[PDB]
Amino acid sequence: EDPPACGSIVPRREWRALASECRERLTRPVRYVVVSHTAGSHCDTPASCAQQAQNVQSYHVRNLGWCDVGYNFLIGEDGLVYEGRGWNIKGAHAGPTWNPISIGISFMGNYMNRVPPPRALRAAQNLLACGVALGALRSNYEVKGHRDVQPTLSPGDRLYEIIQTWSHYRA
Amino acid sequence: EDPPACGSIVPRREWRALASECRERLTRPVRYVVVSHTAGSHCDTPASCAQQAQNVQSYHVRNLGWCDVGYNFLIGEDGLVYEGRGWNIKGAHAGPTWNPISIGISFMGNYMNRVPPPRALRAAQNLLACGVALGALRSNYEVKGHRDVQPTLSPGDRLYEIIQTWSHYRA
Amino acid sequence: EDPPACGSIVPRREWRALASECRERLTRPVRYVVVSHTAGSHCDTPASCAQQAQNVQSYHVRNLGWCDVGYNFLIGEDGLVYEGRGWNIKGAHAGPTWNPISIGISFMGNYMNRVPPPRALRAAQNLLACGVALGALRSNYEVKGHRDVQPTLSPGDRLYEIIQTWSHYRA
Amino acid sequence: EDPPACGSIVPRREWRALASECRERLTRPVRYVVVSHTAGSHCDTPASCAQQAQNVQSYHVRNLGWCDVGYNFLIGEDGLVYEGRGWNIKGAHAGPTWNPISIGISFMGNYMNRVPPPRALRAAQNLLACGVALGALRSNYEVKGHRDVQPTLSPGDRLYEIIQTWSHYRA
Ligand SMILES: C[C@@H]1O[C@@H](O)[C@H](O)[C@H](O)[C@H]1O
Ligand SMILES: C[C@@H]1O[C@@H](O)[C@H](O)[C@H](O)[C@H]1O
Repeated sequence: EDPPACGSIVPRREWRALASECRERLTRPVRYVVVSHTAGSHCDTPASCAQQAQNVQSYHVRNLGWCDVGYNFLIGEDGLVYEGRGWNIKGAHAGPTWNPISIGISFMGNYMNRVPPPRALRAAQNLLACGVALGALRSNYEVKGHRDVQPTLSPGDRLYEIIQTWSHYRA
Repeated sequence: EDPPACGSIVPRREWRALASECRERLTRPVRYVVVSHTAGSHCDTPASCAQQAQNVQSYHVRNLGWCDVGYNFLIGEDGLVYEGRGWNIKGAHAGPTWNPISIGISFMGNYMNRVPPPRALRAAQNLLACGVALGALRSNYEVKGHRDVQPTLSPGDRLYEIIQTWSHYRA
Repeated sequence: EDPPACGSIVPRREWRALASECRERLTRPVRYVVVSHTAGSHCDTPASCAQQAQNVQSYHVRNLGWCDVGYNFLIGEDGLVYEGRGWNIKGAHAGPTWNPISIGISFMGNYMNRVPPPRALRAAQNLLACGVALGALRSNYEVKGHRDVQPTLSPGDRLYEIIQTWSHYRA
Repeated sequence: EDPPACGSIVPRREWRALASECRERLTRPVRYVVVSHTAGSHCDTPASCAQQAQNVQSYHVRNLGWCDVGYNFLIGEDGLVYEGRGWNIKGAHAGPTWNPISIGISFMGNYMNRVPPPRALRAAQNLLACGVALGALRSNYEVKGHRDVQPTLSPGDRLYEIIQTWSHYRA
């Protein structure tokens, strides 16, 4: 029961998401953070990004039949963090061997030959710090690239190149 | 990484702020937090809100002749916190009585007949948390409305209405 | 494909290890072997050793917050070999440079001024034969002392004198 | 504040160190300090201590092939602090997770069953004080024992008790 200053996330209700049907739990504290991109359209306004959020979720629920948006958190170029499955629920984002032991945050857009705006990157790092503050992540958490845990170009050449310079990125 | 979980603050360099020339320091740790509103135009996108912060500052500088924008921090309806004088430079937002002992945060726009979006209110409270963590604010910091410390209509009926709701608000 | 049996290794399950969280893997055939000691208290029975193994691991994962006991294997004076991270998962025993290119077997005890029993040396020398037969080690693997790659007394003077004698030892 | 303020540190060239080859930089203000012990022999004269520093260095340099002695600063029982790689160069003293966010100070000697002389203990505190005065160390910095972040007997049972008494110790 000790929260030492977290960070500000846009609530599910706010971006008008569909109700989650997920019930599987992620045992705290989490050791790995897997970064990826949605390979979708980017948005740079709280308005546009709220929409982007649902398109991704509806695509995961309505078409892939998952219980909720696959990622735990979403990052927008508007500089806000959109709440996915959150800290407590296991998500579907990086394969069966990795989904149970990691939090998956995904930047909204296709960063293969484009870079996230400084605020996007800030929001993401800040988010992780809150994680450690809340104890959802261990202090020695490890940030891994999506392409480091499975065959995919995600999170995109330019964004990947960037997260490799992060304090907690492990080979 | 500005020390702990400091809820993504937009740097001076990012909103193209004029160089500050103030040099009166703030006696750490501060006890009060005065809230206000610029009573100017409100903005709802990072793009528009950076352009607005610029307007506010150039006005305090080019026209009023102050060493820099008067507030320590500016909050946008874009749900982002814009760096002003910061946690260490004494502001110019609530008179000679309160400037040297409180931190000043202003919401961009006029909140007499308008209400700030939740993402903005969220950004502010999240800003104060990072305040304590940093040691710039007393864990037992008290929030006052601009009205409470100076004869002014700011922070606008509607917004003042809400800050009284804050657990740290005093009379 | 015709044996090769050399697996006289006590399984993690058998000494009641904690669930490992480690996921990075070594590439067969591993070229180097780094011998170290735990600088702790020794054990000369299958009972006291399973105890000591739980201890070393308890320290690594509970105090150091590591994904699992850092060694790949642990040799006891009871003449047995205790499965640590095994032949496939990169251990954490000699640093960022050697961890990826080697396997770390560690003698449970402090041999600064003691020589391990002949049955422990045998167990170790024997374990290495395994690696070769299974293909986990290059037939021409090189043995290095812990102090040879890191600032430490490990594996102890007496034991170090011994390993310098080994045929696969190398500069 | 007020100057000059710092302590008495024996310059690198005074103990005739070999030219550092390290280029990786630390980011001040540093948050953590890791106390360790060379585990080797002690010295009680500027004469023998200046010699010791070299032994340690040559060992980390030509035996391990490192860019310089692993520690940022070395403490001698002569009552002096020997400059290691200093306040700005990342050292190699406590693993890849701590080297980038800490300053490594090592007491030359072995303190498993030997306490350091008051002189040594003062040199160490003065150093840290001087580190805060210089903006090299964060004011609320935290101290940790080598063994708290890595598998090692260091800094020695005796010293470990001594530092666990410090106002900045936090494990
Ligand atoms: C072609 C493929 O398309 C999507 O799955 C992503 O953008 C991925 O990164 C890219 O490699
Ligand atoms: C007195 C003060 O003047 C300006 O700052 C604005 O009009 C504000 O709303 C008003 O309260």
